[PDB]
Amino acid sequence: LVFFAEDVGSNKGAIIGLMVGGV
Amino acid sequence: LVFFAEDVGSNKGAIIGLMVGGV
Amino acid sequence: LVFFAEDVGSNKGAIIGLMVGGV
Amino acid sequence: LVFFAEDVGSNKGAIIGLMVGGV
Amino acid sequence: LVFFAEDVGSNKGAIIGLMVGGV
Amino acid sequence: LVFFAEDVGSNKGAIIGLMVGGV
Amino acid sequence: LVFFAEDVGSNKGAIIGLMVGGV
Amino acid sequence: LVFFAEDVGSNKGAIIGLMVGGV
Amino acid sequence: LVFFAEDVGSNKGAIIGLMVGGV
Amino acid sequence: LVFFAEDVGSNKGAIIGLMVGGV
Amino acid sequence: LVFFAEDVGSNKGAIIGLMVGGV
Amino acid sequence: LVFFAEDVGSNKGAIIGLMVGGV
Amino acid sequence: LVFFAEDVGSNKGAIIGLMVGGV
Amino acid sequence: LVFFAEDVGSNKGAIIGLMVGGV
Amino acid sequence: LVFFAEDVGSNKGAIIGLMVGGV
Amino acid sequence: LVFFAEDVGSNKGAIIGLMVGGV
Amino acid sequence: LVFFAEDVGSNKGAIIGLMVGGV
Amino acid sequence: LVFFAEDVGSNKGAIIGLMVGGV
Amino acid sequence: LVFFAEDVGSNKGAIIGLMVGGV
Amino acid sequence: LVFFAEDVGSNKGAIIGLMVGGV
Amino acid sequence: LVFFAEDVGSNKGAIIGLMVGGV
Amino acid sequence: LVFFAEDVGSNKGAIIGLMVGGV
Amino acid sequence: LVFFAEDVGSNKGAIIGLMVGGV
Amino acid sequence: LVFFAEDVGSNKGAIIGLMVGGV
Amino acid sequence: LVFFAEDVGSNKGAIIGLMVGGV
Amino acid sequence: LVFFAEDVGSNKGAIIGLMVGGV
Amino acid sequence: LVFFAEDVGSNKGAIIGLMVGGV
Amino acid sequence: LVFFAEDVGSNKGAIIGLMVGGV
Amino acid sequence: LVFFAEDVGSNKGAIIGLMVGGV
Amino acid sequence: LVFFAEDVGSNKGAIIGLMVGGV
Amino acid sequence: LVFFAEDVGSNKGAIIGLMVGGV
Amino acid sequence: LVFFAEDVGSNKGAIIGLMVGGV
Amino acid sequence: LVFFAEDVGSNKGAIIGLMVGGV
Amino acid sequence: LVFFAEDVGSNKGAIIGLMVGGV
Amino acid sequence: LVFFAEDVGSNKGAIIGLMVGGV
Amino acid sequence: LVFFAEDVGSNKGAIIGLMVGGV
Amino acid sequence: LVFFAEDVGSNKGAIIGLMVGGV
Amino acid sequence: LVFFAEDVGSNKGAIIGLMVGGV
Amino acid sequence: LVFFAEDVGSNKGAIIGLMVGGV
Repeated sequence: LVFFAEDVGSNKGAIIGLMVGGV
Repeated sequence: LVFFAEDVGSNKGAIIGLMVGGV
Repeated sequence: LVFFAEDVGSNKGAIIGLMVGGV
Repeated sequence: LVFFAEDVGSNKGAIIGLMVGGV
Repeated sequence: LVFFAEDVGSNKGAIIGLMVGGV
Repeated sequence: LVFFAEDVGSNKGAIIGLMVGGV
Repeated sequence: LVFFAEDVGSNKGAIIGLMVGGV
Repeated sequence: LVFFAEDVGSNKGAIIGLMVGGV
Repeated sequence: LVFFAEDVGSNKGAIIGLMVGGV
Repeated sequence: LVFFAEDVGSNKGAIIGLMVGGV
Repeated sequence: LVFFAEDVGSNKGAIIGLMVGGV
Repeated sequence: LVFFAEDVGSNKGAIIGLMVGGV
Repeated sequence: LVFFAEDVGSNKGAIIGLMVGGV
Repeated sequence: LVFFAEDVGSNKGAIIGLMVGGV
Repeated sequence: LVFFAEDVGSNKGAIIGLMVGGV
Repeated sequence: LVFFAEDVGSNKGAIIGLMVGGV
Repeated sequence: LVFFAEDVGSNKGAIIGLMVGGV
Repeated sequence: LVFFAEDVGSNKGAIIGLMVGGV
Repeated sequence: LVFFAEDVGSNKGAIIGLMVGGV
Repeated sequence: LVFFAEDVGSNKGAIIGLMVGGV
Repeated sequence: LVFFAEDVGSNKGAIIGLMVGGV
Repeated sequence: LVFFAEDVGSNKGAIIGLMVGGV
Repeated sequence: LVFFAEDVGSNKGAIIGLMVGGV
Repeated sequence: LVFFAEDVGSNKGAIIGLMVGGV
Repeated sequence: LVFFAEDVGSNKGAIIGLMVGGV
Repeated sequence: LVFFAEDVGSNKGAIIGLMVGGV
Repeated sequence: LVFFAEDVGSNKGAIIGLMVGGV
Repeated sequence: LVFFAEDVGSNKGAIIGLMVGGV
Repeated sequence: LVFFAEDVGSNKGAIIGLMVGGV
Repeated sequence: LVFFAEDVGSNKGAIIGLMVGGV
Repeated sequence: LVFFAEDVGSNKGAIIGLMVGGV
Repeated sequence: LVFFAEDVGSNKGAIIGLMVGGV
Repeated sequence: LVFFAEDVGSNKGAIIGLMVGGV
Repeated sequence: LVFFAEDVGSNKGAIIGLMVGGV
Repeated sequence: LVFFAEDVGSNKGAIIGLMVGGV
Repeated sequence: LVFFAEDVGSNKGAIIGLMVGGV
Repeated sequence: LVFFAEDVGSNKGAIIGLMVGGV
Repeated sequence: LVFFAEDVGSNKGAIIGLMVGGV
Repeated sequence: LVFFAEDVGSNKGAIIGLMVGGV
């Protein structure tokens, strides 16, 4: 019996695929 | 018996595909 | 028996496809 | 028996396709 | 038996195709 | 047996195709 | 047997094609 | 057997083609 | 057998082609 | 057998072609 | 000095409010 | 000084409120 | 000083309220 | 000095509010 | 000096608000 | 001196707000 | 001197806000 | 001197906000 | 002297924000 | 009996796929 | 002299933000 | 009895796939 | 003299932010 | 009885897959 | 003279941020 | 009875897969 | 003279940030 | 003269940041 | 009775898989 | 003259940062 | 009774798998 | 003349930073 | 009674697997 | 003339930084 | 009663597995 | 003339930095 | 003429830096 | 009563498994 | 002429730096 109590696989922060930052 | 209690795979934060930031 | 209780795959935050931010 | 209780794949937040923000 | 109880694929928030914001 | 109980693919929020906001 | 109970593809909110807002 | 019970593709809200709002 | 029960493609709300609102 | 029960393509609300509202 | 030279917010193409196309 | 030179909010194309095309 | 030079909100094309085209 | 040379926010293509296409 | 030479925020293609395509 | 030569924020392709495709 | 030669932030392909595809 | 020769931040492919594909 | 010859930050492939695929 | 009390596999921080930072 | 000859930061493949695949 | 009290496999910090930093 | 001949920081394969695969 | 009190396998710091730093 | 002949920092394979695979 | 009091297998520092640093 | 002939820092295989695999 | 003939610092295999495998 | 008081197997420092440093 | 003929510093096998395997 | 008071098997310093340093 | 014929500093096997295996 | 007071098996210094240093 | 014929400093076996195995 | 007061089996210095130093 | 025929300084077996095995 | 025929300085067995084995 | 006051079996200096130093 | 036929300085057995075995 493995009752999950809170979220599973949720994104509460940030995800970026591809970041490009020239100056 | 694996009752999920809260969200699964929800986005509560942020997702970006492709970020480009020249100055 | 895997009754989902709350949302699954919902977007409660933000999604951006492609962000471009020159100055 | 996998009765979904709340929304699935709903957008409760925001989706943007392509964001462009020069100054 | 996978009875959906609430909405599926509904937009309760916002969708934008293409956002452009010069100043 | 997958009886949908509420709306499917309804827009209860907002959709914009193309937003342009100069100042 | 997939009896739809409520609306499908209805617009209960707002749709805009192209929004332009200079000041 | 997919008996639609309520409206399909009805507009109960608002549709705008092209909105222009200078000040 | 897909008997439509209520309206299909009816406008119960509002449609605008082109809105222009200077001040 | 797709017997339509109520109206199809009827306007029960409002349609405007082109709205112009200066002040 | 932001002199607009050509049209602003003109429709040179097509706008449809609600399109329904059964066969 | 924002002198508009040509038309603003003119319809040079086509606007349709509600199109229904069974065959 | 925002002198409009040409037409504003004129219809030079076509407007249709409700188009129905069975065959 | 940001003189716009051609159109801004013009529709040279197509806009549809809500498209429904059963067969 | 940021003279825009061609169109800004014009729709030369297509925009759809909400597409529904059962068969 | 950042003279834009061609279009900025134009849609030459396609934008869809919400696509629903049951069979 | 950063003269942009071609398009910036144009959509030459496709954007979808929310895609739902049951069978 | 950083003259951009071709497109910057253009979408020549595809962007999807939220994809849901039950069977 | 860092002349960019081809595209920068263009999407020639595919971007998905959030993919959900139950069976 | 292995009841999970808090989140499992949630992102509370940051994820980047591919970071590129020339100067 | 660091002339970039081909693309920089382009997506020629695929990006996914958050993938969820129950069965 | 191995009750997990706090998070398991959560990212509270940072993850980068591939970092490239020329100067 | 460090002329880059082919792509730099391009994604020709695949990027996933967060993958969740229960069965 | 091996009750875990705090996190297990959490990332509170940093993870990099592949770091490349020419000058 | 350190002419790079092929790609630098390109992803020709796969990147995953966070993988979670219960059964 | 081997109650773990603090973290087990957590990364509070740094992990790098493959570091390459030419000059 | 240190001409690089093939790729440098490319990912032709696989990178995972954080893998969690309970059963 | 130290001409590199094949790849340098490429990942042709696999990299994992943090692996956690309870049963 | 072997109660662990602080961390076990935590990384509070640094781990590198493969370091390559030509000059 | 120290011409490298094959790969240098490539990963053709496997790298793991931190492995944790309770049962 | 062998109560461990501080860390066991923690890395507070540095670990390198394979170091290669040509000049 | 010290021509290297095969790989130098390549990982064809396995590298682990920190292995922890309680039972 | 053999209470360990400080760390056991901790790395406060440095570990290298395989060091290779040609010149 | 000291031509190396096969690999130098390659890992064809296994490297572990720090192994901890309580029971 | 053999209370250990300070570290046991800690590495405060350096460990190398295999050192190879041609010139 | 001291041609090395096979590997030099390769690890075909196993290397461990620090092994700790309580029971 | 001192041609080495097989391996030199290879590890075909095992190396341990520091072994600690309490019971 | 054999209370150990300082470290036991600690490495405060250096350990090398296998050293190979051709010239 | 002192042709070495088999291995020189290879470890086919075992090497331990520092062994500590209390009970």
